[PDB]
Amino acid sequence: TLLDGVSLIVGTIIGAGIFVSPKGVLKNTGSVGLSLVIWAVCGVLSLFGALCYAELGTTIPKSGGAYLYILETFGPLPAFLRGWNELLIIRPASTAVISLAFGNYILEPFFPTCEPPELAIKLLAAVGILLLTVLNSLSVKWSARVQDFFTAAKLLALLIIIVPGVVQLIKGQTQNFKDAFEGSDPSIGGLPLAFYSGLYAYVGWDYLNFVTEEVKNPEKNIPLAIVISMPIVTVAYVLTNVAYFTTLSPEELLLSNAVAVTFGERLLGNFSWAVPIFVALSCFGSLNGSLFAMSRLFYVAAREGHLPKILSMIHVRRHTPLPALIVSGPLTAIMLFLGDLFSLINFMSFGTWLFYGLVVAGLIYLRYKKPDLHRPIKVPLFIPILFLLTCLFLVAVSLYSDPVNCGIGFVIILTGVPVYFLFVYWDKKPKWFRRISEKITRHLQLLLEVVPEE
Amino acid sequence: TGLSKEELLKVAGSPGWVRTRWALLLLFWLGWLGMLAGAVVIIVRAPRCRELPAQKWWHTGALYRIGDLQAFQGHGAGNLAGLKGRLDYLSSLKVKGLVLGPIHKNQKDDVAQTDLLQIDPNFGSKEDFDSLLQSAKKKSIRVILDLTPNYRGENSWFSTQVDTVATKVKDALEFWLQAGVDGFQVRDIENLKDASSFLAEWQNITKGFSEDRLLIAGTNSSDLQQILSLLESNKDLLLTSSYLSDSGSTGEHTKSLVTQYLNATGNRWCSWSLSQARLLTSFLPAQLLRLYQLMLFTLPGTPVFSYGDEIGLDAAALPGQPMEAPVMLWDESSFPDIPGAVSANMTVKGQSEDPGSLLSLFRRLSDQRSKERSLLHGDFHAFSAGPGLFSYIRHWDQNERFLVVLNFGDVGLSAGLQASDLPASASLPAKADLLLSTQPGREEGSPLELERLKLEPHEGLLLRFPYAA
Repeated sequence: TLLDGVSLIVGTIIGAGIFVSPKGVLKNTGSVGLSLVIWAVCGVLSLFGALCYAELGTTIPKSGGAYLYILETFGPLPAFLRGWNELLIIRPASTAVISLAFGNYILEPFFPTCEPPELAIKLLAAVGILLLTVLNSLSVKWSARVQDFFTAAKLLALLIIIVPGVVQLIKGQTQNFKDAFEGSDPSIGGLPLAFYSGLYAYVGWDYLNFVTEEVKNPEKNIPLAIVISMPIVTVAYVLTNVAYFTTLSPEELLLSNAVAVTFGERLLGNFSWAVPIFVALSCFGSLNGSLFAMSRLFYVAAREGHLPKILSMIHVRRHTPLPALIVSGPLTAIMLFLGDLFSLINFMSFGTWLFYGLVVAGLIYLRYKKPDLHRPIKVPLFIPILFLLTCLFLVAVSLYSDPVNCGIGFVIILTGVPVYFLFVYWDKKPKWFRRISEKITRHLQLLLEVVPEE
Repeated sequence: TGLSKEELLKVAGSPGWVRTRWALLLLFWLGWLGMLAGAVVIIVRAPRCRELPAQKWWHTGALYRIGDLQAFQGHGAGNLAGLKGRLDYLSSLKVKGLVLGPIHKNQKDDVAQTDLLQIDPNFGSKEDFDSLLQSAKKKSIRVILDLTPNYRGENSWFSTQVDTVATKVKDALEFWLQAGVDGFQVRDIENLKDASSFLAEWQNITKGFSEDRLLIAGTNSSDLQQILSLLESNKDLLLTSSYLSDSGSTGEHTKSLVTQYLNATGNRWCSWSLSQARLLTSFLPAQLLRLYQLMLFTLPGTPVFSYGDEIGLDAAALPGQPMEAPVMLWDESSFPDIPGAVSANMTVKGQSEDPGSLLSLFRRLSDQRSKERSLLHGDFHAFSAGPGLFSYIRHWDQNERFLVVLNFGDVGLSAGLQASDLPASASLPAKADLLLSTQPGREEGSPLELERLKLEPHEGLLLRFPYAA
């Protein structure tokens, strides 16, 4: 089921910043062909990451350890350095950016003369998130069907941009906009968020690699699925860019808005129907995905024994991990409050580069000392090494680019560590604390209507 | 313990938490709904950005006039291939289009022989011009044909009967439609049997052909009110006029001249040219010329020049060619009539090298207008300023603000900017991002403090601001 695995990662993960990253690489570069190639490079890096994740899966299949395997190589403490921090950082930042992108899309058809100010973009986005946690709290299988509805519309959301782009391609707009170009930069300029941003659009696959390891197929063939799927993504990126340079002009892409709407404005007839809520539906699918990712990981932390089981668990009425969803609410709300999409991206930028850096660092180390990683595909350490090298250099430059949010993000990452000590390795938890924690959680469960993580 | 036992919770399971939770739930989605309502009313209460008021061809970009093919090409051959090469030059200029000179069989003061339709073969065949027009379209160039039926002769309107050719105009509208020409330049009106009716007529005929096809109402008259009456009959055309040459070399006068133009124009389609169709480079010298280039371009309207204007082609000052039959010395190489007495600064090549040249000044200027939606369309508010200081607050027809400050003549003037004459909609920031300036040493790109702005000899200042309204 390798091609199944491919659809499970390309029909799922993709376009988180598809209407963000255009200007996210254009305003961050100047070429502009090389900024499209950024999207290509982003894909290449995700290839490398995924291949490394596959190697890790075969190296240590043990616990299921989507990253717990690197803990098995680095120890337990790094869990919060890694996972908890992703929960702090990436999950809700991406949730926020996506839902804010949603809000942006939603404003603009009713404001189609200029990019609208902070309005429903944040308020509605929050409302939407809360709605989605309600939908998720409704017996998960329903939210899954709702996500299926998202997902089909999502894989129309791509097409409502790309296919019109193809029409323009057929017209020959590529030649009309052939003045976009590529070159070379001896000084090696650019800006890391741009370099992030394609990866931002397609990230999460990273862990779905372990899902494909788990999925009924030879583990030796999941690299093949990986190799197949990555160029599909870069093709989609190119096709997306085609639409952006054959329907839209380079200048229109600099209008700082949900270019889906601007794109729609360039289409004939009732273009609101040409570029409909599929964008919103796309967002919602990915938003629920991140909400479930968070709630799932909250469950996992409880299973690790680091987190109180009350923050999962049903909620018999629906049989869903509402407490976990409840935690994810505020977690995303504050990221929505932050708003600024690229600073939200800065936080994600570190997190990814550094965390995936840990994955490949482990495999590099192990190959040098304590090898037998059980490579499912005949690839060298230059896959994890070159990946690592891009990613850390991007860390350094991005730090320089925005040492405020970059500094903060890094600090948050560091403060995964002492938190781990609070959750595990703490000096002494008070008895009365335990007593009231039981009393309080009892009351909370009495409110909830419940079955605890068994 | 961080969790209570299920069976313990079933001991237990009182309404005090069960119904309470239900109440809390009601409150939960109630609050959610309140938030939802907030999200709705905040966009209901939110204003909407100005719905971007814009015309095509009118009040936009720029156009340049072609008469003789040889002249235009700095030729020589005077062929259509040379013109086609110059179409790429045009695109480097970022000009919207051009006015094809009187290609049709113009006569030596003969209204009967004149073909406004049929092409004079001593420019080429229709098919040659069709491929020309096609390549122009491929290069995003709009072409307008100057229908002066007696171009070959003395009086462009024969100094006699014009109804014969009036019919031929109509017929030519179709002949040249078939060729592919979206408009026709019209000259001196003073010699026409109520051209205002003819232009209303023909323009509407051309309107039938396309919204679109634009005739150009040029005149050698300076009577703004006659010009107005021409506009009363026909708003729809592009105007050029000696009225605008009334500017002379006086700055505040010209400022009011502009105001007057706009007053008569009202809210009609705007256009700018100091002359009907004369090299403005032959009319006035670099000092003021380069300032007028910028100025006119930066006035509400479609600025229209003649070819040679962007190269500083003062044919009146160039042995080998008269103002009346100039040669566009755009090349090194294009000087047979004045061999070696003209530098590369006349040519586009040395002018490309020279960032302050009319060529490069214009190119930069047009580069900016292609992006500046406000330069394209907005209210260039009459900002008053000291003697020789032109100034305007460009109110983008949405939300972005610009300031024109033009130091007319070679005088070391101070800012001299009356900020106090502005309405709230004009209000204006002090950080004048310098877009363009005609004495190139000035910090282009810098947020020039207006209240500490020093002006220099022949110094235009196209400035950029956020929309402090």
